[PDB]
Amino acid sequence: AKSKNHTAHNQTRKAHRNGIKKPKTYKYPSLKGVDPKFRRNHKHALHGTAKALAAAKK
Amino acid sequence: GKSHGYRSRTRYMFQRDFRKHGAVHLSTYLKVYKVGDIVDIKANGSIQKGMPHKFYQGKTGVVYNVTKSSVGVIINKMVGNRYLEKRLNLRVEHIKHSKCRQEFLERVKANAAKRAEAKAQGVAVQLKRQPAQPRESRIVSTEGNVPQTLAPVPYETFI
Amino acid sequence: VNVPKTRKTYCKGKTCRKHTQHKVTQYKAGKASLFAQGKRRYDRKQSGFGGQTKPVFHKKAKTTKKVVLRLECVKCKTRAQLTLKRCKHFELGGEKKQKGQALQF
Amino acid sequence: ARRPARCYRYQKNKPYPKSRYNRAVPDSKIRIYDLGKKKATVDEFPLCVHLVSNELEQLSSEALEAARICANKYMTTVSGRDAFHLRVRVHPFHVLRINKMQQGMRGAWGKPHGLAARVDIGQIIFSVRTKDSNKDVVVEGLRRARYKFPGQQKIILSKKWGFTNLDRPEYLKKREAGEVKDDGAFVKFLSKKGSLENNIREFPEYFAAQA
RNA sequence: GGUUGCGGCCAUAUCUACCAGAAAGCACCGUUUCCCGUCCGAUCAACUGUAGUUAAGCUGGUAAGAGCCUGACCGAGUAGUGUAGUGGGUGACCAUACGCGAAACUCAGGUGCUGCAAUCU
RNA sequence: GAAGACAUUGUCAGGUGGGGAGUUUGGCUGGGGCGGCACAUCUGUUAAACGAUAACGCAGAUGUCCUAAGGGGGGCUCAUGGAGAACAGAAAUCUCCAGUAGAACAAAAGGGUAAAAGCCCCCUUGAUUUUGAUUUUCAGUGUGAAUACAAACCAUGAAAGUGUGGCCUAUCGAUCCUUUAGUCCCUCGGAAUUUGAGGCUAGAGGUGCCAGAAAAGUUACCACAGGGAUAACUGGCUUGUGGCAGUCAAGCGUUCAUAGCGACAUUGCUUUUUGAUUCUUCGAUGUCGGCUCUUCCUAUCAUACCGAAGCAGAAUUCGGUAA
RNA sequence: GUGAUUUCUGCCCAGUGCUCUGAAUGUCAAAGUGAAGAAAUUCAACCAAGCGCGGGUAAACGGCGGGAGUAACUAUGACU
RNA sequence: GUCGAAUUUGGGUAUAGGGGCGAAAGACUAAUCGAACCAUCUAGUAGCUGGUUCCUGCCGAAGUUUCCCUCAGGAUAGCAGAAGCUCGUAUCAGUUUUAUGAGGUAAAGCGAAUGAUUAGAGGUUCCGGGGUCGAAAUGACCUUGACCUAUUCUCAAACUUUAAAUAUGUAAGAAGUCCUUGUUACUUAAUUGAACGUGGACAUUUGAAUGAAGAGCUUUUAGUGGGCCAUUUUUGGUAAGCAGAACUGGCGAUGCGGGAUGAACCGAACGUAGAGUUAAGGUGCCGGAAUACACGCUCAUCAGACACCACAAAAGGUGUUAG
RNA sequence: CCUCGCAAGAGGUGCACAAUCGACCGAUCCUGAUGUCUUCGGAUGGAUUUGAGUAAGAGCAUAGCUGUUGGGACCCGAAAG
Ligand SMILES: [Mg+2]
Ligand SMILES: [Mg+2]
Ligand SMILES: [Mg+2]
Ligand SMILES: [Mg+2]
Ligand SMILES: [Mg+2]
Ligand SMILES: [Mg+2]
Ligand SMILES: [Mg+2]
Ligand SMILES: [Mg+2]
Ligand SMILES: [Mg+2]
Ligand SMILES: [Mg+2]
Ligand SMILES: [Mg+2]
Ligand SMILES: [Mg+2]
Ligand SMILES: [Mg+2]
Ligand SMILES: [Mg+2]
Ligand SMILES: [Mg+2]
Ligand SMILES: [Mg+2]
Ligand SMILES: [Mg+2]
Ligand SMILES: [Mg+2]
Ligand SMILES: [Mg+2]
Ligand SMILES: [Mg+2]
Ligand SMILES: [Mg+2]
Ligand SMILES: [Mg+2]
Ligand SMILES: [Mg+2]
Ligand SMILES: [Mg+2]
Ligand SMILES: [Mg+2]
Ligand SMILES: [Mg+2]
Ligand SMILES: [Mg+2]
Ligand SMILES: [Mg+2]
Ligand SMILES: [Mg+2]
Ligand SMILES: [Mg+2]
Ligand SMILES: [Mg+2]
Ligand SMILES: [Mg+2]
Ligand SMILES: [Mg+2]
Ligand SMILES: [Mg+2]
Ligand SMILES: [Mg+2]
Ligand SMILES: [Mg+2]
Ligand SMILES: [Mg+2]
Ligand SMILES: [Mg+2]
Ligand SMILES: [Mg+2]
Ligand SMILES: [Mg+2]
Ligand SMILES: [Mg+2]
Ligand SMILES: [Mg+2]
Ligand SMILES: [Mg+2]
Ligand SMILES: [Mg+2]
Ligand SMILES: [Mg+2]
Ligand SMILES: [Mg+2]
Ligand SMILES: [Mg+2]
Ligand SMILES: [Mg+2]
Ligand SMILES: [Mg+2]
Ligand SMILES: [Mg+2]
Ligand SMILES: [Mg+2]
Ligand SMILES: [Mg+2]
Ligand SMILES: [Mg+2]
Ligand SMILES: [Mg+2]
Ligand SMILES: [Mg+2]
Ligand SMILES: [Mg+2]
Ligand SMILES: [Mg+2]
Ligand SMILES: [Mg+2]
Ligand SMILES: [Mg+2]
Ligand SMILES: [Mg+2]
Ligand SMILES: [Mg+2]
Ligand SMILES: [Mg+2]
Ligand SMILES: [Mg+2]
Ligand SMILES: [Mg+2]
Ligand SMILES: [Mg+2]
Ligand SMILES: [Mg+2]
Ligand SMILES: [Mg+2]
Ligand SMILES: [Mg+2]
Ligand SMILES: [Mg+2]
Ligand SMILES: [Mg+2]
Ligand SMILES: [Mg+2]
Ligand SMILES: [Mg+2]
Ligand SMILES: [Mg+2]
Ligand SMILES: [Mg+2]
Ligand SMILES: [Mg+2]
Ligand SMILES: [Mg+2]
Ligand SMILES: [Mg+2]
Ligand SMILES: [Mg+2]
Ligand SMILES: [Mg+2]
Ligand SMILES: [Mg+2]
Ligand SMILES: [Mg+2]
Ligand SMILES: [Mg+2]
Ligand SMILES: [Mg+2]
Ligand SMILES: [Mg+2]
Ligand SMILES: [Mg+2]
Ligand SMILES: [Mg+2]
Ligand SMILES: [Mg+2]
Ligand SMILES: [Mg+2]
Ligand SMILES: [Mg+2]
Ligand SMILES: [Mg+2]
Ligand SMILES: [Mg+2]
Ligand SMILES: [Mg+2]
Ligand SMILES: [Mg+2]
Ligand SMILES: [Mg+2]
Ligand SMILES: [Mg+2]
Ligand SMILES: [Mg+2]
Ligand SMILES: [Mg+2]
Ligand SMILES: [Zn+2]
Repeated sequence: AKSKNHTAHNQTRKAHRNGIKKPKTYKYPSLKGVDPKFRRNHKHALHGTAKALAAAKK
Repeated sequence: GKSHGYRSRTRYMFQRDFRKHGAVHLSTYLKVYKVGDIVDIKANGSIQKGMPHKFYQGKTGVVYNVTKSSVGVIINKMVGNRYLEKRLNLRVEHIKHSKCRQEFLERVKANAAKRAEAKAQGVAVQLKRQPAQPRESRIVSTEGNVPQTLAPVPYETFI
Repeated sequence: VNVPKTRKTYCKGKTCRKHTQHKVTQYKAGKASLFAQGKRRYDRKQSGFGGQTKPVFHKKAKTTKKVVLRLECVKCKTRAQLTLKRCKHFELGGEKKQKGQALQF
Repeated sequence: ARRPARCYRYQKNKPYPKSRYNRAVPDSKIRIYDLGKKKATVDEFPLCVHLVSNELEQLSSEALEAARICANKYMTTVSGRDAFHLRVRVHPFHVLRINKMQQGMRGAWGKPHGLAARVDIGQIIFSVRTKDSNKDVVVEGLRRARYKFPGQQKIILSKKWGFTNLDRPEYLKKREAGEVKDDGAFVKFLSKKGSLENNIREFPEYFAAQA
């Protein structure tokens, strides 16, 4: 009892009903995958300028 | 049975550009990349380490990170009916700076010029791009140029 | 394959935590011991009637095994494990690969 | 046991050469592509007549050789074995398979069977060079090899000198000048490019601009 | 402009054959006590700048040169191709309609450009 | 009378036990079976110049091999060919010239590589430790393999550097259980000590039907649920095969291509051959052959009338109108 | 098991069965024994039948070869 | 068939269901036998077959992905409904343009590499072999091969320098651009840089086209997981109304006009109706609509008559037509 | 929503939600101060680790449609045991 092996028929009709939705942009993307050495120091750099702008309201 | 390995089908895709083999010239490593640059991906068969998978051949992305020998790139690869975010770790040999934005960067500092140099003159700008318009009317002269009348030629053979 | 009987590698033994020299030997087995909870629970299931109460493996595919070196820090005593790729012939003796020689007799 | 040539007539498959991947293929029934006086000089035989294919089809080697006979046979026994150069212009490089024959259609990839030449529209099959006085003998020569082939082919008077690349007046202009020197069955031509030194060594009878 | 050190592009820089090269430089070149390396001071290492040389390298020029580079309504709007028809043909195939369009070929022009530092009739 | 602490009987333990019980006795597949593996994978092609892409498509490969064939540094240049040197010959060792790689890099193939990625040598163990991210396969699970960092500890090199196995693309494995390594840590619940046991982290023992049951046959004495998703009979498409018919005309026919024939080729027709297919029928269309009887086809065996003949006659052969 | 009578029932015990006044130092259970240990336990020796070793057995199950050459034509092959 | 015995036969009696009885057929054991009959466990299980009961309204599929002792079934994603929710000129796109990438198919190429292939011509041998001269020769002369040189005919799915068309990645601004000069443990020879910032300058011709019955987001659940057809690309097969892929469009799920007839072709997609105009196709009569107009062609003792489509070929004609 | 402005606009505050960088608790790993029945004690500051967590609570209960699992389980159906 053989039967059809495979086809992509009808598959891009289905994809296009609800979709091919564009990639979803964001300001401020994640640091996921970013160099720890960079990111460790960056954690302190920001904490530094955050502490700055606090003593800028006193 | 079928064979689906990582570099399958990539015969000519990773080939070397005729009479371009050998070392990569030294500029490739002097180029400098920062987070946010758009890079084009073309894999170099000579450098087997840090090689992009063949799917990302001919693909443009944005560097998200920078390491000793490498830049990370993010690519929107679309699977099913959506896009997912792939981030790639590439040796610099596989990556060149993209010209895709240079006509935009040229046009920004150009549109800034004719903006100032107009407003300070009293406006009248028009800096949006327009498509090719149909051409205007014109008068073609017959001077030294009379129409040369052509006709269809008959059937010949000559072999 | 052929590997040395000594290894200079990283020892994590906390009084060393540096590269030391390891005596290299091949890990083997170790004895059954009823009173391992598994044998104890299995021994009970097996008493009485009902026959074999657990699967007994037959369809054997692998013709090899993965060799496990027992590395031993000669200083701090702590032993580490390392597992080689699948191989059909393994000696940790000697008689290194040799140069340019000529096939004998 | 030769399947009727109807079965391979058209070009249904990608070219299947004898190759490292093929290896088992038989030998072409047509092994000789140059008949008659093929040592002859280029000046000897100005008149060229081609057998030209009007179809996109396939010609078996067995039909090639069989036509090569019929054409070269008619020509030798009427104008004489030295009166013409018949050049078969089409080489059967492409292998026809067959599924010989117990299961029926499982695993049906065939084994080499015969060979064929893959032929274009307007592609030349036979080419013949003689002297103009032999024309009507040549033409009836090919006209009978026609009957040996599937599919319409038309005979055509060449505008060219023999097997050269030049029309008869343009060959004459070049030959009465210095530029043409004999070879083999073919000729060579004086090039205005390259080292002047042995450009003059060869073709001594140029560099007058006279006879 | 020359040359050198370090280069970028990586044949318009390569190849073959000849001819020419002032000054400086580079080089070839001399020695084997020393550090160092060889079967061999050829390579490599050290010492001399003394005792020699433009022969070679190197630089440049020549050639209806090989190659390579660039261009052109040269070929060719050709081959191929996206789109169309209740178009032609027994078929194989083909013509037309709205677009895109090569490669070879042929012909002409060309034969490294150039960054940093030092030096030189 | 006999027998005698032996037999016997009871409980465990070993042997034996198709006499009997229970169960099982892969998949894909141009039906199923035999076979093959298209069942887990790799190269090239099919694949229609991103990606993807099927058949028991095509040419091959994988269950390994390596303490170096791994890592670093230095030096060197390969296949071949030319011209030379006692024995020396086609092939021995020595030298010079040319040499874009025509070599080699375990293995299939395809990439890649020349002061190297190849050859020779020198020093070594980074084939190590920790735990995340990423790419292919993808569900964006797992496994395999791979990438780029971080934190160690090291190797090598004057150094910049490089090195987390083998130039790149294949070379492999859940839960339960056992076993080992690890900290010297948690638990055995009335309280301790000590054996023992149980946890935690990381490996090994294997599932190749490779996301991973523990599994022999026979049935013509057979059974049930189904299937026209599927074989055997009619019929359908196909026409390789079979059968019948042409075209060219090299030859045959004393001479003479075609009276009668006909090679090499080549174009077709037919569906009383056989195949290929699997569309209809598996809640059933009664198999072979004969008997009997009807009717139809024509590719005419006979009978009617003709044209050919290598037709003297006789006989025969080829052909036409003809069922 | 074979199947009246008559006549005759050949060779084979390697296999699978069956079977034996057999051998002996191979293996082998529970108990019992010994050793270590605080004890649980661990290790050891000893050991029934059986298996193994050996002998019998086909009117038990059953089996009962392959290649060369070779005789005054050829053929054939008693012979090798 | 047999009929004086292994004869027939009544009654009584024994043997009971993994049991009996069997001169042996799996026979017989109450029309029941390869395990009797009765009740109960029992409404046994069933990935299988059949059926599943009112109307209207709106939306509206799938036969594909991955894993499964998976292949007539499941899980998983997809397609579908529903409920909505946060916002709103906003942001959105099966489209174009412009800028910038990627690719090795088609064609092409072979006097470019690799691999195949026809033909000669001219060279080179102390040297592949043959032959004359010869004592031989690293001898000369014919010679046939191999090679080299410039040519020549022809080819490639698993060859290639070049190299399309279609298809494909990215960009076209307020999440932008420029100035000033803070933070850090990262990094620099270095306040060097890197990253994130404070403060300042320029509005919608604010940075191409077209469209936008808006955009964004969350949860849950159905059915499906046999597909089939057409143009083009395309693999296996002589082929097939055959088998297997690619992109789109269909059929399935869909009537309506046309192709007489017909799932898939052409046209066109459906609320109930009126008038008009059309499509594809037609207008002698069947049959709505010109036996219309115009120029030619064709006469068939089996003429011909409209796509898909219901077939015809080589080869011939002193039939006729035009070249 | 508030302030200014006739309006267009501009500034102020910004819950829900979304994106991003941090902080808090446990686990893992590192650090190991003051002290101590010299082995107890584990402050403090850290880390590409990690949790179904914290960061001015959102639950509990009744009921309905749809969906899930077990049940004779939508209805009728084996051969068997
Ligand atoms: Mg099936
Ligand atoms: Mg099918
Ligand atoms: Mg299916
Ligand atoms: Mg493959
Ligand atoms: Mg796959
Ligand atoms: Mg590697
Ligand atoms: Mg233990
Ligand atoms: Mg233990
Ligand atoms: Mg220890
Ligand atoms: Mg390893
Ligand atoms: Mg095969
Ligand atoms: Mg013909
Ligand atoms: Mg000088
Ligand atoms: Mg000179
Ligand atoms: Mg120099
Ligand atoms: Mg030139
Ligand atoms: Mg057509
Ligand atoms: Mg065309
Ligand atoms: Mg007793
Ligand atoms: Mg038994
Ligand atoms: Mg049984
Ligand atoms: Mg099966
Ligand atoms: Mg099988
Ligand atoms: Mg595997
Ligand atoms: Mg492809
Ligand atoms: Mg592709
Ligand atoms: Mg096969
Ligand atoms: Mg050599
Ligand atoms: Mg797969
Ligand atoms: Mg793999
Ligand atoms: Mg290596
Ligand atoms: Mg332990
Ligand atoms: Mg207790
Ligand atoms: Mg303890
Ligand atoms: Mg303990
Ligand atoms: Mg295991
Ligand atoms: Mg499986
Ligand atoms: Mg599986
Ligand atoms: Mg059974
Ligand atoms: Mg029976
Ligand atoms: Mg069927
Ligand atoms: Mg036929
Ligand atoms: Mg036939
Ligand atoms: Mg005659
Ligand atoms: Mg004759
Ligand atoms: Mg004759
Ligand atoms: Mg049936
Ligand atoms: Mg029926
Ligand atoms: Mg019936
Ligand atoms: Mg009937
Ligand atoms: Mg006669
Ligand atoms: Mg009997
Ligand atoms: Mg008896
Ligand atoms: Mg006997
Ligand atoms: Mg005997
Ligand atoms: Mg016996
Ligand atoms: Mg015995
Ligand atoms: Mg015992
Ligand atoms: Mg026997
Ligand atoms: Mg019973
Ligand atoms: Mg029973
Ligand atoms: Mg009983
Ligand atoms: Mg009854
Ligand atoms: Mg009865
Ligand atoms: Mg029920
Ligand atoms: Mg029931
Ligand atoms: Mg099923
Ligand atoms: Mg609708
Ligand atoms: Mg399974
Ligand atoms: Mg069904
Ligand atoms: Mg390709
Ligand atoms: Mg190609
Ligand atoms: Mg091509
Ligand atoms: Mg080309
Ligand atoms: Mg070639
Ligand atoms: Mg060649
Ligand atoms: Mg000779
Ligand atoms: Mg686009
Ligand atoms: Mg609009
Ligand atoms: Mg709106
Ligand atoms: Mg679902
Ligand atoms: Mg589902
Ligand atoms: Mg399925
Ligand atoms: Mg269509
Ligand atoms: Mg259906
Ligand atoms: Mg539909
Ligand atoms: Mg419709
Ligand atoms: Mg019709
Ligand atoms: Mg219709
Ligand atoms: Mg259409
Ligand atoms: Mg009628
Ligand atoms: Mg009418
Ligand atoms: Mg017509
Ligand atoms: Mg037509
Ligand atoms: Mg005519
Ligand atoms: Mg029952
Ligand atoms: Mg049962
Ligand atoms: Zn230690």
